[PDB]
Amino acid sequence: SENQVTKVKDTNIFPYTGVVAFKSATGFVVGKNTILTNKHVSKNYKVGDRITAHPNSDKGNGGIYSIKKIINYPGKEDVSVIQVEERAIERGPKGFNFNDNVTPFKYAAGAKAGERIKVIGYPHPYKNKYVLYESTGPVMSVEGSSIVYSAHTERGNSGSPVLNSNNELVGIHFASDVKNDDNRNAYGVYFTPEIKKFIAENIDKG
Ligand code: NA
Repeated sequence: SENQVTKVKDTNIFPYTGVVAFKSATGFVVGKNTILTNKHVSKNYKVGDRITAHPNSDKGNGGIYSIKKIINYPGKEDVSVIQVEERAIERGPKGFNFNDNVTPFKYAAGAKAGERIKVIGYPHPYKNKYVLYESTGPVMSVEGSSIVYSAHTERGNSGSPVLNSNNELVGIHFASDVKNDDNRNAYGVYFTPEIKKFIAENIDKG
């Protein structure tokens, strides 16, 4: 089957440099000192909790950062903006500045049923290891703030970016059908104008 799930060997190149890890799920960078995740992920975390930038399976990462603010979208969609303190609590390879160690994504022009997407995140938490995966499959439908795709995802993928074939952002993963078969739908939030505005409003001003 051409819908594949594979481990990402090196996480220090684009697009993996846009992805972050919480203790047990995923997020991704949207702007200066600012990450996007799901509300069902951010509910587990508080001010002072830590996130790790694109950790690899061999103790390497882009630094460890402290949460400074959590802003939950007041609408129904499963979207949460998290701001971090700019200076790392564990230096990244490109220095202490969060923004020097990570890369935000460009929004795609849109998405259509049938196109290939890629969900990038940490599907399963491990004792003292982070294992980044990429999972591919087709878009099934796009309607309003919903994007549905048939790519394998697990619990830890909550908050993962959903990218098109050219690494442009089409959605944020939040849920999946629990069925055992391969013809299983996964669900993301599609970036409608009011969700894009909410995110833009809540990027750290500096
Ligand atoms: Na979590």
